[PDB]
This record gives sequence, C-alpha cells and structure tokens, in this order.
Amino acid sequence: LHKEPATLIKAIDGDTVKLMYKGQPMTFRLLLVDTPEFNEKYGPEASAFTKKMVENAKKIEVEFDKGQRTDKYGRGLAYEYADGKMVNEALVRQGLAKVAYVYKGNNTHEQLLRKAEAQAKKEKLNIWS
Ligand SMILES: Cc1cn([C@H]2C[C@H](OP(=O)(O)O)[C@@H](COP(=O)(O)O)O2)c(=O)[nH]c1=O
Ligand SMILES: [Ca+2]
Repeated sequence: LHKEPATLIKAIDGDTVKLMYKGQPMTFRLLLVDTPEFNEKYGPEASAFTKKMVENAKKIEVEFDKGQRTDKYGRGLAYEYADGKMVNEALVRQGLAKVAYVYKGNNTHEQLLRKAEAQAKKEKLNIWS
C-alpha cells in the first residue's frame, strides 16, 4: 500500500471526514473501525479526537487498501494519516473506536488495529471502561 496526499476540508465525526483528494472534495470513511455516532456515548469524544488530530496536522495523507475504494454512499474508504500517524489506529488504541467492518481484500491493517484494541481493552479505555 502507499500513502497519497490530501488536505482537510472539514471534520465531521469520529470515523468520517471531508478531505480534498486529487483536487476533489470527498467524504472519507475510515477503514476497519466504528466510532460511536455523535448522539452516542463517546461520540463527541471521538469526534473531538479526530477533529484535533487532523486540524493540527501539517500533512494529511490517505492510503487505499487492495479492495473497494468507495462505499455504497460514495464515501472514500481509506486509512488516514496525520503527520505519519494513522488516525484509524489512534482511535482504536484510545478506546474511541472498535475494530469493525473487516471485509476481505480491504483488511491489510487488521492485525495492527486488533493489537491496538487489545491494548485499549487492557487499559479499560473509554468504550472499554
Ligand atoms: C467501514 C465501511 C462501511 N461500509 C458501509 C457498511 C454499512 O452499511 P449500512 O449503512 O447499510 O449499515 C455502513 C456503515 O457505516 P457507518 O458506520 O459510517 O454508518 O457503511 C462499507 O460498505 N465498507 C466499509 O469498509
Ligand atoms: Ca459510526
């Protein structure tokens, strides 16, 4: 897999974001994770987390997996990085997302995220408290 550039257009919530990619505005849905909706417990915390991580970064990148690049709603499916640090993994590590929606052929970073979740659960963080 390889990283590609993008720039923030606007934060949305824990697992979606509006980015410009190849010069076009797109809503991205982060691969392999599920954050609570804003309406839910830890929703606002997830959204604040990704809003901060992505607004403070100098360099946003997206990395597509080997499978579908867009979902049925036209959302881009990617791993997002903020100054080299994967937002999808950071959410999981902090107990602000569950590993979820693991489809075959778009699951390159599955084990990486599961290891993060195991550590979040150990530490009883947020969703796991
Ligand atoms: C993360 C992800 C979600 N989806 C679809 C499945 C879910 O369909 P339904 O809308 O039918 O439940 C929806 C979940 O996204 P949200 O968790 O953002 O709602 O997005 C994919 O198709 N591929 C993916 O990789
Ligand atoms: Ca969600």
